[PDB]
Amino acid sequence: CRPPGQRQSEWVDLWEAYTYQKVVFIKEAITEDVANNMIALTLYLDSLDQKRIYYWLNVPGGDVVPTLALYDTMQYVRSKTATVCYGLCLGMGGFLLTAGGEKGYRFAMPHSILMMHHPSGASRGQASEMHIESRELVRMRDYLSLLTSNATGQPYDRVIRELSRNKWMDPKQAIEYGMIDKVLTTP
Amino acid sequence: KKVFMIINSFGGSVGNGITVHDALQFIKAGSLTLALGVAASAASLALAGGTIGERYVTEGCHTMIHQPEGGLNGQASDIWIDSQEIMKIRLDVAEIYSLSTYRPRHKILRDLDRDFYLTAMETIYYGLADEIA
Amino acid sequence: SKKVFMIINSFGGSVGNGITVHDALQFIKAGSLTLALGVAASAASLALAGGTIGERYVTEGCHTMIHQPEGGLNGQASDIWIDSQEIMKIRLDVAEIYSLSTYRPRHKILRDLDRDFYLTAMETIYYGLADEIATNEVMHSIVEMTNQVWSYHDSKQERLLESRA
Amino acid sequence: RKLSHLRKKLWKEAGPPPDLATRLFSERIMYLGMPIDSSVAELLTAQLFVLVQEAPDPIFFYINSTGIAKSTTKFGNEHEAIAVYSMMKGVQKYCPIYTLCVGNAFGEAALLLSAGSPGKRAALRSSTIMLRQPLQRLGGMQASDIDIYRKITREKTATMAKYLAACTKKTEEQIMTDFTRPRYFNPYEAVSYGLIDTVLEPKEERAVFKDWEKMGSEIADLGLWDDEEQPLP
Amino acid sequence: SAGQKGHRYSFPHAKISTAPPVMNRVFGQAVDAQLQANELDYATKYYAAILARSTGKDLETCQKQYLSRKRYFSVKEAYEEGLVDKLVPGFMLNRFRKMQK
Amino acid sequence: PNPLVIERFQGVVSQLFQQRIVRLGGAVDDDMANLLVAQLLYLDSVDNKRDITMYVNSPGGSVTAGMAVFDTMRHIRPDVSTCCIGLAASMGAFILASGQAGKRYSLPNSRIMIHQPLGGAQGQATDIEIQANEILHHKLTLNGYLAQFTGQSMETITKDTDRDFFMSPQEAIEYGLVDAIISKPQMLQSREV
Amino acid sequence: VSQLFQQRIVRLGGAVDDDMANLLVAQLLYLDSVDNKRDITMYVNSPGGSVTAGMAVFDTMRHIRPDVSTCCIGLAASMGAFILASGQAGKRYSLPNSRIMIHQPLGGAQGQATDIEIQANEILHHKLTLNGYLAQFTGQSMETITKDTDRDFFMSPQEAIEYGLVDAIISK
Amino acid sequence: PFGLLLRQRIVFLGGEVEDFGADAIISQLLLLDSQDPTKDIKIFINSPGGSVTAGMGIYDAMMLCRADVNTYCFGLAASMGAFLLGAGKRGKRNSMPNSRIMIHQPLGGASGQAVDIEIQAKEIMYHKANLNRIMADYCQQPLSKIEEDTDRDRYMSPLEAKEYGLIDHIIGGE
Amino acid sequence: PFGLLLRQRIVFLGGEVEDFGADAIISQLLLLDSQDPTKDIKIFINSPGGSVTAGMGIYDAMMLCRADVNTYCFGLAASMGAFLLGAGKRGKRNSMPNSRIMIHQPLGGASGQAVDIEIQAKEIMYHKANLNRIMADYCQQPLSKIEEDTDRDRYMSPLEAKEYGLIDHIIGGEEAVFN
Repeated sequence: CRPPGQRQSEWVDLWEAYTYQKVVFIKEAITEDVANNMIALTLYLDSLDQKRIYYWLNVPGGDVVPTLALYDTMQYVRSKTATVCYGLCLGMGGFLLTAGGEKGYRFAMPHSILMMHHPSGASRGQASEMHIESRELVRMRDYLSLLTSNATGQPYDRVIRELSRNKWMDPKQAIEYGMIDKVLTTP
Repeated sequence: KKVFMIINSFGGSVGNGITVHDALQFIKAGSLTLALGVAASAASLALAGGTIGERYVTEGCHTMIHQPEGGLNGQASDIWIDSQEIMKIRLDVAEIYSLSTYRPRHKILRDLDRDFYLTAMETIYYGLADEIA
Repeated sequence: SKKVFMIINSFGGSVGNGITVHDALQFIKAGSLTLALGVAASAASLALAGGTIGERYVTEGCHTMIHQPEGGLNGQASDIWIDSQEIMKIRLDVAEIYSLSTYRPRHKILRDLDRDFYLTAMETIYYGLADEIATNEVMHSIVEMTNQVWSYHDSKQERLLESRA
Repeated sequence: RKLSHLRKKLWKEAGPPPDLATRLFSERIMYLGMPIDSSVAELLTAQLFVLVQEAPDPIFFYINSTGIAKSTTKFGNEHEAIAVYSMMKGVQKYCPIYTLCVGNAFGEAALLLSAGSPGKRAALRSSTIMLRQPLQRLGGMQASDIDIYRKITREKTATMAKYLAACTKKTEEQIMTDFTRPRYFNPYEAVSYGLIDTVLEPKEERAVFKDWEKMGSEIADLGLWDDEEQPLP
Repeated sequence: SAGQKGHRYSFPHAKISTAPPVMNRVFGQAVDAQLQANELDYATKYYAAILARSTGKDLETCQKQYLSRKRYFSVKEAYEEGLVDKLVPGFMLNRFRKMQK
Repeated sequence: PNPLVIERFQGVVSQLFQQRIVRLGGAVDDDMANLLVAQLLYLDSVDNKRDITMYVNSPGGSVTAGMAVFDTMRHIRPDVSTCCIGLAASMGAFILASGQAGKRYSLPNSRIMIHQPLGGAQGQATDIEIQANEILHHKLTLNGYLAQFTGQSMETITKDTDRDFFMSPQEAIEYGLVDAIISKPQMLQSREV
Repeated sequence: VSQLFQQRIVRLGGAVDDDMANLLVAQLLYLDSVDNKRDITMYVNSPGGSVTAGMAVFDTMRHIRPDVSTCCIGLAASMGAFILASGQAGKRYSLPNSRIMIHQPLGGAQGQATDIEIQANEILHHKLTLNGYLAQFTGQSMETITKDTDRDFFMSPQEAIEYGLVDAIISK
Repeated sequence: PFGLLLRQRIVFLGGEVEDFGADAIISQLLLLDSQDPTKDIKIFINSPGGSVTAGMGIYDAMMLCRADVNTYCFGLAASMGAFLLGAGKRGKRNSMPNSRIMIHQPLGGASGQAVDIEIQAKEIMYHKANLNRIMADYCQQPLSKIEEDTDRDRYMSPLEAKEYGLIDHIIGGE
Repeated sequence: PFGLLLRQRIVFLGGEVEDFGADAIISQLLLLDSQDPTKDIKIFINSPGGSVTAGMGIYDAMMLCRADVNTYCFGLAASMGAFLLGAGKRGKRNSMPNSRIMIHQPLGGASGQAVDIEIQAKEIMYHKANLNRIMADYCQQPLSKIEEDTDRDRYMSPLEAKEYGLIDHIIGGEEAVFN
């Protein structure tokens, strides 16, 4: 998916060409690097003007802190946000799918595969260090569960019990569960 | 005006084949899909994703069809959950093949079981392709 | 004008390279303002000492380091001796530089080289590696100096962009 | 003079360029979003010199940094943060620098969070501002280094305390007593301490209360030895 | 050394050194090593020729002084032997400039 | 890691073996379990009445090797009394619970951990069906035997062992795994008024 | 080693570690259990070692009953040299061509300012203790010994005779 | 040489405590309990510590022995050799005058996610509570300063630790 | 088979000489001396070098032995085996007709602060002087010539060495000495 596609007058790269139209393709699992690039892109796109930012996600997973940073940047910008799911949204990608446009602007392709699970993490040290890290990670689970529950409309206690293991969904299950809002078809 | 997809892919993850199949169906003007040499599973899905009536295979080309693969790791219940999704993937791939070949879905599931090879003419007859170059 | 600006924040580097950058700063006929930020190990300290006297600034939280080079030898007995002579002559070279940049006795400078010696901003002025502590008002003056020196090129660029636009 | 020529640079030079870094530098936005290191410090100094030279117009500084590195990976030095901080303090009298914390700001970046022009210094309500335990995960020295090492680490730790009191208007004794364990503030606690001037609440809030999880059942009967059920929420 | 006479520059703390040529490890009979010795002796006589033309000395002398063992030259020792001729033009030290100010 | 220190250890192990004390150390795997089964079968052969004692100190191990050891324990004539020293995690716990009813002891500060089997599965989709079904069968068998031993219901064990369940030995007496704690009386320190 | 061991010979060979120190300590304790009077001799050939293991060996040597005569063969370097210097007075021998080195302790540290400062002052503690013991063993003052241990001090066996580390040479 | 001491009832707890070494020591202590329920068992300690699981197992074995258990410290007893050094009988804990004793709080391993990390943090809080309790029991010290000193790794000379309470005698009085 | 030869007062020093190898040989020579003081020892040297420290340890052991210690080089004796072979009793050093004898200086290095570099250069220079001084005494050749020769990388046949003063007899009667 490299070839620069022609723009208004010149040859510009495919992903830069997309962002010229506010479209932000996220295609890699969210590591520090991709998250920083997408946070920067979101901030600059909101800088140009305020129309709307569509995020097309193919995320197969990712790390928790960078994903929450990207979420907070999406919420901070003036322009609204819509998230479409081309391919699949797993874990923190399935959390980003519930990060933009609560009012009926989450779409998914018909065979997109959706998955949510409680955020992972790992850290060791002293005893007290493990206390501090464990308390922080429990705070993180609770925050992401509050966000998931207020995004989908499911009870907080239900979400806690559901996401402890992996949770997989077809787009029909995702509409019925409240994860997304519409499924893209030929139109 | 019609996406003309030349296919020559010895392999790939089946989920990516599904994703490319969905991307193909997304655009409304038809898609031509010409396979050269080989079209394995992730590309066999792409080949079956072209416009019925406009999917071509070459005399030398061979089509691979197989069930998805996966590695799992974790507790017993994690393994159970992950097995359930791989089964969902295999069922979806059988459904896509059924839509393109108009053949019993259970029969297509039986044929997916192990690695399945089709010559160009068997690709035509099965239904993944329509004509020979 | 054309007085070079070196911005120095470097925790290491071979001593010979610091000597090279020092001499390079030396043969430039106009001035040379060297500003050290945060740190300057042996190589970067030699770079800092090489600025024009009156324009070697060091920031309050900057820590320079006088020490002798760290080496390693591999070869025959004559190779060991000749290469240790390399390293000792390099130590005397650095002592010469630090005297002709600080006015300290070369004996004391050689002792400071013997055991790695860190210096903070005030003491770095005291020995003679830098002239002024770069406090906030000094830093303001430095960015003003950059403003004035860059503004000639800026005006050239102004007129060119006026033509093109 | 130079306002119309920032305009002209936009017209001819700074509109076409593809790199997101170039577009951001055109928008006077400096995104510190990576363990701050030597390369990062030199880049930020170059950007900030050129941004001064463009105009006395303001600068936006977004900070999503995990300190000089993560505690599970090799650290750098504390001198990169001091270099960037001194550059920012020198710049500020001639150019406003809004400093905004998206995500996280651990330790060193916290200084870079607090070094924005007073009254223009903000963090998102969902951020964390960590004054973490001091410091240096580099452990590759010997005993022949001990005589220098103390006179470095204090030399670094105390330097930070000073700079932090020049950003929070506090007593360095408090900052020294607070270093001893990583103390990470909420945005409101940060404004109380002085690290930031405002807190950026979102336009809309999503997360609600979860206190409906509390049980509230009666105290256990004195004649009911509870079993060993160790549950999870 | 092979620059123009009168126009070879150095920084006042440049380190110059001349060593015999060195081959890299190859395997074989006594004949292969003899061939390498012949090649290395062509190289040594080549360098000795250039150094004789540059430093203005006897050819075998230049072979003995420089190429016979790995020897180091400061800038002054190198100038003494004709290796270099001058410092770079305009080289003026900092405190020297200060005291001429 | 020292072959000579390993030789000291095997000397101590053999001197123990002469006292019908068998050792379950380290992760349960094929070879250690075959050795342990050979030891149990021989100690069965020598005498059909004297009790065997099985010291247990393991952070885990495969389920099939552990079940080989478990069936060998339950097949032989002598009553095998299991005793946990250090930690019995997830197959040391199962072996410790499986010891002769009434003779499952543990030291006061030991640690007993139970959780559902860990494992893996790779291959095509149908092979993953097979392997997931087998892991689930291991979980069902372990939970059934734990419910049978500990005196609880299969539901309680299924829900406790779902994640890593850690227990002190007094806690395991109350729960059901261990049957006594081996400690000697300690002089009662007298405090003030 | 056993062939030497029955000869009441304890070999401190190679750079010391905790495993080597454990082996030395076990040998010394067993040999003291066998015979509390008849002497133990101990060949020293080591370029260094951890300070704690050397301290363990030195204390085990000190408090057992037989005198542990130390004979240097080859080399003794700054931690094997301290052990060599700690043999029973009048019974610290050297071979005529062996070399003796003394130099300061070594070791790294990592952690917070507090933890690595603690490692720093424990290294200072090692340095103080070693200098005090060396002053006890040679007869030179704290100042000369501290200067000597400060920088790599290579010495010949004879110099060590008049500098107190050794008692005699085996030219006999 | 070790076996020739194992007939004189001496156990070397040298080197880092790990699963194999601790298992060996537990086995030796079972054996020595078997041989004579009365004669003294001496344990020599030289270690930067190790696992708290294995160390607690050794502690349990030491307090299972119906015989007396002496502990001697050679050089380094750190964070689990200190714990097992103080575990000898009251009145029979010794160290070399130049031995270093350092007290510390346990450390844990890593498997999984936030629920699993919860599980492990509960483990290690329990372990820290238990170590503090037992250590403040045989040192005859309040839990306050044991919690205070364990959390800061500080090496201690034998006279200093003897004033603390870990050891009863120093071999030489030095 | 080495047990029978050790009973016959024959000690083998073969292969690279190292610290532990030295300690073993030192012990064998001390045992052979303390058992029997009047019967000669034979040490066979086939060694491509060694450590100067370990080599001087073995040399001290050889010079302590009351029982005259002959040496019999076979194959190689390279720069540290050759010194030990030259340290047998005068008149009782032997070599095979086609052994190769090498005399040469040691290597070395240093690193970090060049204080240790100068100390290592001083120690390598000590090794040079020490070895050469005793080599000159037993070769019965001027110390200047020995210092010059110990520099030059070169093998020699036992005929050349027998002329040079190192060895004293060639086992084979110089009938199989090939160049």
